[PDB]
Amino acid sequence: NIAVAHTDHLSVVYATMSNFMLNFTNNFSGNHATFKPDQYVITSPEGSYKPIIERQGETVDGLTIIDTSIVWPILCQCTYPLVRSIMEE
Amino acid sequence: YGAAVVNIDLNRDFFDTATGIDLTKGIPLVQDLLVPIGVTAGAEQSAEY
Amino acid sequence: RYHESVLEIADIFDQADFIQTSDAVRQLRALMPTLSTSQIRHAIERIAQ
Repeated sequence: NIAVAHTDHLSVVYATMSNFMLNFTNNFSGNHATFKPDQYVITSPEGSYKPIIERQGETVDGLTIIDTSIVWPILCQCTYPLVRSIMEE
Repeated sequence: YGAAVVNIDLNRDFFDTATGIDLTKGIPLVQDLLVPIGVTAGAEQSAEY
Repeated sequence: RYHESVLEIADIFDQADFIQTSDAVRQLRALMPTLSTSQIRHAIERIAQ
């Protein structure tokens, strides 16, 4: 019931967001078996070493931990313009 | 005498408004059956055919 | 060197009571907007209405 709203609408939103100016990283290549993110550092002979990607545990921003249960409201507690009288701009 | 055009149309008295059909424009047209989704407000109309 | 395309079940199967395959219903499908289970259900709710 919900799939057309994903594939035929939300996917377009991903395709555009992917070209946004600030989405500068390559997040994934679609191959779980081999994909590994590119890893850069600011670094100097004076000995500074700043990784761009660090493992720092939960942060104040709250973006770090992932509740996968978010999957549930989506499948069974959300309307969409394509899925749901049924015309909607 | 004086008839200008004689057409063979679907019969309004049988395909009545009770069946949803609207024969006035020379084709059957039912309102909210197979509406397209994801399109602008005037774009449903051809599906009415 | 290849060409991707859809292939309708009616374009491979043909069985009189299984899968309608008459050219008329083929043309009817040709005139249909792209659909979804939601749209189909809406159509059925309308014919019931």
